[PDB]
Amino acid sequence: MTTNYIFVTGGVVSSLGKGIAAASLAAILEARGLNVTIMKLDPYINVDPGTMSPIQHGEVFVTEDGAETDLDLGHYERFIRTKMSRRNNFTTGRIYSDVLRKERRGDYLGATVQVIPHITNAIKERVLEGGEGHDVVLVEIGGTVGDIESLPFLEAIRQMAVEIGREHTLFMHLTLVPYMAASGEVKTKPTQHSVKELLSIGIQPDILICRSDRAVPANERAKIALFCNVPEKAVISLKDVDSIYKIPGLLKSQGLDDYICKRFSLNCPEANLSEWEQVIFEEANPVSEVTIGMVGKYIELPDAYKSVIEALKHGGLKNRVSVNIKLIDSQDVETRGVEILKGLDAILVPGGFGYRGVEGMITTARFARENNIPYLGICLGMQVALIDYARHVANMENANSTEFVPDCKYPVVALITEWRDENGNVEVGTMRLGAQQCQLVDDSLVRQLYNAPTIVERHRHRYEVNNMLLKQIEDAGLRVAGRSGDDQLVEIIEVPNHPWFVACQFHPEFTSTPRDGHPLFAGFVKAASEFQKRQ
Amino acid sequence: MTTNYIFVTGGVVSSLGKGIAAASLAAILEARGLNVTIMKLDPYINVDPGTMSPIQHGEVFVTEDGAETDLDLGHYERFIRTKMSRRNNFTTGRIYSDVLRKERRGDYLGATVQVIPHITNAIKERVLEGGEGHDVVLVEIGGTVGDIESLPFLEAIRQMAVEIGREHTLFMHLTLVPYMAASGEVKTKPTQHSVKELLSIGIQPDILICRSDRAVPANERAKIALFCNVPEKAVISLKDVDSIYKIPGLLKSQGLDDYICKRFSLNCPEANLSEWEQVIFEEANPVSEVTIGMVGKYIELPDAYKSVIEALKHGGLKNRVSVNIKLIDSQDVETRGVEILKGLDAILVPGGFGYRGVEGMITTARFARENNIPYLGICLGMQVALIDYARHVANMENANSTEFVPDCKYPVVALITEWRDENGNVEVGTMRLGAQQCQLVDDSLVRQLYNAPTIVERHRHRYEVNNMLLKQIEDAGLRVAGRSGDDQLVEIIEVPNHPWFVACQFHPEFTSTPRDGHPLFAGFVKAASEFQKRQ
Amino acid sequence: MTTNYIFVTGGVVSSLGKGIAAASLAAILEARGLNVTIMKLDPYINVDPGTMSPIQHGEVFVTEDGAETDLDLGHYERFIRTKMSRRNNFTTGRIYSDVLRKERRGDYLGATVQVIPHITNAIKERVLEGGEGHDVVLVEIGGTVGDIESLPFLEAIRQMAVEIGREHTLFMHLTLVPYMAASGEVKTKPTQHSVKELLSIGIQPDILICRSDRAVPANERAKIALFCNVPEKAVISLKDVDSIYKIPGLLKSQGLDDYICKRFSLNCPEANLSEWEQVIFEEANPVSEVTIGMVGKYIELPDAYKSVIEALKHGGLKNRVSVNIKLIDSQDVETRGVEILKGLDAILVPGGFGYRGVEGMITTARFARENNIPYLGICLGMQVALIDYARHVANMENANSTEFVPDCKYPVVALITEWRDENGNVEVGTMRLGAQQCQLVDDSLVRQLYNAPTIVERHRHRYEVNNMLLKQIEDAGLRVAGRSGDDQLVEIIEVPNHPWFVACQFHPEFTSTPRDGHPLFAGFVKAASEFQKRQ
Ligand SMILES: Nc1ncnc2c1ncn2[C@@H]1O[C@H](COP(=O)(O)OP(=O)(O)OP(=O)(O)O)[C@@H](O)[C@H]1O
Ligand SMILES: Nc1ncnc2c1ncn2[C@@H]1O[C@H](COP(=O)(O)OP(=O)(O)OP(=O)(O)O)[C@@H](O)[C@H]1O
Ligand SMILES: Nc1ncnc2c1ncn2[C@@H]1O[C@H](COP(=O)(O)OP(=O)(O)OP(=O)(O)O)[C@@H](O)[C@H]1O
Ligand SMILES: Nc1ccn([C@@H]2O[C@H](COP(=O)(O)OP(=O)(O)OP(=O)(O)O)[C@@H](O)C2(F)F)c(=O)n1
Ligand SMILES: Nc1ccn([C@@H]2O[C@H](COP(=O)(O)OP(=O)(O)OP(=O)(O)O)[C@@H](O)C2(F)F)c(=O)n1
Ligand SMILES: Nc1ccn([C@@H]2O[C@H](COP(=O)(O)OP(=O)(O)OP(=O)(O)O)[C@@H](O)C2(F)F)c(=O)n1
Ligand code: NA
Ligand code: NA
Ligand code: NA
Ligand code: NA
Ligand code: NA
Ligand code: NA
Repeated sequence: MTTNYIFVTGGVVSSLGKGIAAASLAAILEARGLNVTIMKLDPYINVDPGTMSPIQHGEVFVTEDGAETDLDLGHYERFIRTKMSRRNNFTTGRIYSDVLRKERRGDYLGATVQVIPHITNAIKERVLEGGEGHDVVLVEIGGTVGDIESLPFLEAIRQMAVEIGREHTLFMHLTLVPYMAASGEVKTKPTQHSVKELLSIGIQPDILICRSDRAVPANERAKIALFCNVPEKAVISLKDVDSIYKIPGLLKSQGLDDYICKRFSLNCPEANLSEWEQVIFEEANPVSEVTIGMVGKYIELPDAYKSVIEALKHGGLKNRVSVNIKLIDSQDVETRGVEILKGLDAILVPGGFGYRGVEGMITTARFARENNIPYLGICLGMQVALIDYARHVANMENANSTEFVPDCKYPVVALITEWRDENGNVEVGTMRLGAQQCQLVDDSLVRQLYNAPTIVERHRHRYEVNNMLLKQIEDAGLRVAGRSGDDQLVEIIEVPNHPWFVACQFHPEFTSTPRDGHPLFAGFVKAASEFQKRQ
Repeated sequence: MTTNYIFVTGGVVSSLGKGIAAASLAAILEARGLNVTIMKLDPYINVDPGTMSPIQHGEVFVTEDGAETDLDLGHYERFIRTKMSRRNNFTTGRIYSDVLRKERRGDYLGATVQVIPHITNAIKERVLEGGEGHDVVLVEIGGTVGDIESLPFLEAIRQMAVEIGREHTLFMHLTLVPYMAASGEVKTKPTQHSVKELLSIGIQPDILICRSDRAVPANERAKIALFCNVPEKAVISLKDVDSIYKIPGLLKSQGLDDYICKRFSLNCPEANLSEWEQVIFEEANPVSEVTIGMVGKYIELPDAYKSVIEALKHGGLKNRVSVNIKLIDSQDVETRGVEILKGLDAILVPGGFGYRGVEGMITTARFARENNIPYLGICLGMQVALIDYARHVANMENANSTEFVPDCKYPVVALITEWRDENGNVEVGTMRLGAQQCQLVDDSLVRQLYNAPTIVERHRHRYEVNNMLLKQIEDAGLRVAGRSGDDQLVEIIEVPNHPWFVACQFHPEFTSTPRDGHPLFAGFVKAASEFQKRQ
Repeated sequence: MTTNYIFVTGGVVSSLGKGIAAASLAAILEARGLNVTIMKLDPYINVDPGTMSPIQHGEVFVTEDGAETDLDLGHYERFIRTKMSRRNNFTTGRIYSDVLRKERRGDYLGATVQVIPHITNAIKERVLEGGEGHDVVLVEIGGTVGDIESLPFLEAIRQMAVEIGREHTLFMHLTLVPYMAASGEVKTKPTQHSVKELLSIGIQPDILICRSDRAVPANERAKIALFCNVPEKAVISLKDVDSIYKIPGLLKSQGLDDYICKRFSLNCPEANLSEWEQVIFEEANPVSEVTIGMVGKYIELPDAYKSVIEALKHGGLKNRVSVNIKLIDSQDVETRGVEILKGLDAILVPGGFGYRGVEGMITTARFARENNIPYLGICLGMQVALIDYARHVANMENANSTEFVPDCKYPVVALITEWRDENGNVEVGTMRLGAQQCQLVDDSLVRQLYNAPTIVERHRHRYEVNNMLLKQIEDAGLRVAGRSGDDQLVEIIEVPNHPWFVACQFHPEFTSTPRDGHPLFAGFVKAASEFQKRQ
């Protein structure tokens, strides 16, 4: 069977729901038994998000293969069970970098290297590479139609549609249908103008996804159909919803997947969304409520912790608990003290880099440990927990990471090459990215929760637990719950004299889904519920 | 000095606030002592709105000279004291009608008559004729930039800017800056795309009026300025406000009138908005509250009663009464009965044509009269009041208008040329439009409200009170309060055994302003307040 | 079966060949046995070209039914045998006139009359009415894609394509592919930009007709196809040719009619272009050469005499005579005298209105008569011939038309209602338009040329031969060769003491075709050939 492509574009505005819409449509098609995948084409010049600030861009998502990618690939993995890799995300930067290397080498044989065909050919080659061996490939085009930055992507997919044929390619265009308070009407005019802009680049949209703060009524959908060369049944209402997990159902009920399967001549059973119906049911019917403090250094942009916030929500679903997530600036713990950590049923310290706000997180880890408040530490969260214990239990004064204080006496966290003891004595690829097997210690809390001896979780860090100083911290009562590799690096630590204290080096939020949840976050939210009840 | 033009255009959507923004800016310039006028260019093909139904594009406004115009001219008269005429409003229909007339009789001397220059020349001639010897002329262009229907208007004003020069012409462009709930940000992208659309038509905007449901922050305004070749100070925030009377102050506070006066080299004093501050103060400081029911056949589109709704609010300002306007379908009175007129402090029956919903209005007038509930009838409102009194007091069974039942025994309302008595005996440009003198009767409510023997009000009707059946209705207790012309046509009637029952042929709502109010509406709202307390 | 539409548009420039391309394609489809018609949509505001001067947009063509139309309908009748009528040509003026008429009398029932749907509906109705029960209807859109004036036509045909469906609608778009002298290459960039402009209006072209001063090579056609979403085989080369009669063959050789018949599912035999091959053969194989002078007042724009120039060429085909047409200003005859009529084998004085250049034509008719030079006078050409003979043979000094000198003693030409003799004595819809029967006199040139007692030819004139002064001119030797109607109006005159002197009221050029020729023009060109040899 020929691979089919759905090119997903956005008009009028960004922040429109392109990624969620693509992920939601992919979920419907996977629920019909189809082999589906999604890829994100980002128009920014960064070769990849590896170097990009969480505050500016949102979280850096990590795939099994260790690619640093757009957070949209997080949405993809939470909506479909196809595993994402490097091939599922690429930037304008990547494309120009590759073409420039081929040019400077001499691969183009003295030819003038042009946006067309050289840049467009490089785009098409990466789309085909990502799409090969799937029934349906959804290709999310970042940016807004009419902007300079996405034109090469739009010209590339236009060429692909002609080459491959309209029997195996569809253009799905999102637009904004805004509400005007004064007249009490939703407005199709931006959709009319956006479709003309998309046509002016050479693309006739097949499907229009109308985003609005309410349902787009039949009169407005008919008006959009009339002006845009699109049949009325291919003009789809996608209103603002209180849960994105409802969107697969909303799109199915408007026959979007029927329309797509008809165009692609795919004979497949009706979409079974029973698992999504269960997720929606669980979320709408919590029995208890908990407040969980997320104490970090990037709270000014919540999307910095997209996968963590979702993983906590998924913890709620499995326990039938409504999780109130309180984003707390760790620098406010440094300034105003531990007073701002009161009325929390649990505390989570997520990932981060740089010393700014870290002392606040160390204080937070101490507060949670001493007051028996459920604690989950992720990467930096497990560093500050180890530092807390080293300082305040093992009596290793001013214990720190070499990242923050390079020449500290007790570098409990440091690079493998930097490993030294308190006397400066030493033993006789630094960045860990992507999936790695971790061995769980018998009788550990995590061994019970994961219900297995070994687990596969994803890393994004280079600063490790210093094995030379570990024995002293272990003797002071701290437990090693997980290890990995030949160098037996510490992956998980637990404080046993505590209802629920777990900290891990890996990013468990990256394997959490609404349908399958996550053993660690489910345990954490349960502990939060049990704590809330005891008060 | 040379006449200055401000061309006001709208992008992204209609219902944007072009009329209110133009009127509000004109109010600031008038408060600086400038001779200012406004005109509306409507892209619809109707020669004028005389033929258009109210539920289509709102009320048909009537000027002193009897022109049937866009309701925007109502906004203009409520914001500036410059009186509107036929030359302050014209349509595409009017332009093509005039050019086709000239062409068919041979005025173009065998020339090919073209959109340019013949249609655009006709537009420029009407703009100049309406612009006269004013200091500043605001020219509001109907429709949305990028649509087919407004392109001749836009090409015309582009040519005017070049001819007159940019020292005496400004382009003021309104755009939508919508709020995205999920991201919590207002979006400048529609403004960016709309300005490029306006530029592609040959117009560089000088001023951007950014419409949003909240203030457009400095960052967003600075971004708009960066992409649109517009100075940051010429990017103006116009949020949704609870009162349009506040808009002159909000525009002044951002220096819009300073920018305009600087560009036009107009040395005039700072705007004194004391009159608007007073209107706002009155509105914000009511003493009591009333619920006035408006019972009509066009309530599905409130803009059908734009001037009447505003006139009732002005009535409130003058009494410090907060008027809750309840729009009631007259057909619901026919179905569900008088029960839906309960809990009303007053009843207004406004203008209308056709028999649909009229019997409900006659029932409504009966209820108001019999239960001593304050009543104001405008045009059709007076007809139904005369029919009510004819049927139920003067014992003229099945009394009606010839408009509704042509061959009724008692045509109490009819064309002057249809006037007959109950036996079919007779006496011996029916359409009355615009300002006409009315003589008031010595001992009437209206004589003491207007405090003058004669008044000037505006008509839009052909169906008159039948003088042949009047004397019998007068004997039954109905009072004629106002008459006009050689044919002594009945203009105002009153039911004297009632706290406040007045009904007029003319449209008093067209001469009501927020600053000067209206004697009749002030009296009506006062009567409503007295009934409210009395109960 | 369902009627099929080919919408013919032009990009980049006007004067592109839309009319000739449409007519040429229609000739191929007719040669496949298809029932085919063509209509012209003109974006000018003139209700019809009746009022337009010839020097503006060329000759006013007249159909059988007396419609005054664009000269394109002349191209249509010269290429297909389907007779044109009023419904094969309409203007923006006609559309707005009709919609304004309907609106003012209340046919739209209080609706806001808009470009869409009211103007576009009116366009679609006239296209369908003209399209009738034909197999294929070619719809030529005047103006250039991207201009304001054609946007309603383009929106209308876009809606038709959607409604009727793409199985019965094709978009054929003409573009300019200009030659750059310095680089020696033809440029596809204007085609690329024009197609994007057409797409931005909502129309994807199916066929691209590439106009150039030479063949568009495979590389350029392949490039156009790549950027325009058009199959390579649907990119057609239409070079500048020495004969428009070759165009049907050139389009057929590139498979254009095959592509169209495949898209429309039309099973019809291969086009037999034998009739066109014969015309081309005749044209390429002349035996002798003649110089015919055309003496008129509109020679500044040759298209003023489009049909007359073509009719003379058709006269050449039928005699195997190469006709060198010399355009001579009749005002130059007034200034420089008869000297500029030297070296002419024949003289044609065509139609015209107004006195400017008429005396030069009268002098021209005198020269042709006195020096036995073959003469054909059409309409004004006959008037000046009658005036010439009246003045210089019948001794009616200062004899003239009432059009030129209203109060002349001998008004030999005048309106029927102005008919008076030399003493001022009298007898007892003046505008004659379209096909009218003419009775020919037994012993006349025309009776033996037409070989019938009656003929049908087309009129466009109000000024008639004065029957009151005719008898005196007949006595002086002038022969009446043709008459018509109850008023026995003079249609044809001959000077019998002359090798070939004929002049007619009607426009015989409007019934001349390259395939069937015309008996009068064939005779005229033969007489020219005989004079050439005789000299
Ligand atoms: N139907 C919806 N209802 C409510 N929120 C939604 C809906 N669709 C998307 N969202 C939310 O809107 C935000 C943006 O969605 P998403 O990232 O998919 O859009 P996008 O077009 O890819 O944006 P950008 O390209 O600017 O990153 C997210 O917070 C997402 O959860
Ligand atoms: N700043 C504002 N705050 C609140 N309401 C507003 C504001 N400006 C305009 N409105 C309201 O919005 C509606 C449309 O205003 P207006 O008629 O001026 O717009 P417009 O662009 O001329 O509309 P249209 O093109 O549809 O005729 C009216 O109800 C008006 O009162
Ligand atoms: N292939 C061709 N070779 C030579 N001359 C041509 C060709 N096609 C058209 N012409 C000539 O070009 C001129 C314009 O042709 P035509 O009237 O069909 O164009 P058009 O696009 O309809 O023009 P306009 O829009 O200005 O009315 C005429 O003189 C015609 O004979
Ligand atoms: N390409 C187009 C499309 C439309 N229009 C003209 O657009 C006008 C309607 O303008 P509105 O009411 O603001 O727009 P709406 O389409 O209803 O969209 P919304 O859903 O945002 O309200 C018609 O007169 C027209 F004529 F139809 C136009 O001139 N050119
Ligand atoms: N003409 C332009 C303008 C911008 N951009 C690109 O637009 C991108 C930003 O997209 P966003 O965040 O949706 O746009 P915003 O301007 O901030 O508008 P909003 O106020 O609606 O959020 C940049 O990468 C860019 F590169 F700047 C572009 O490609 N071409
Ligand atoms: N939509 C497009 C299309 C092309 N190009 C760029 O256009 C460039 C080529 O420019 P040229 O040589 O003038 O264009 P040609 O297409 O060959 O047209 P002509 O037949 O008139 O010569 C490439 O670098 C490009 F990159 F291909 C572009 O930037 N955007
Ligand atoms: Na996104
Ligand atoms: Na609308
Ligand atoms: Na308005
Ligand atoms: Na932005
Ligand atoms: Na033509
Ligand atoms: Na080139």
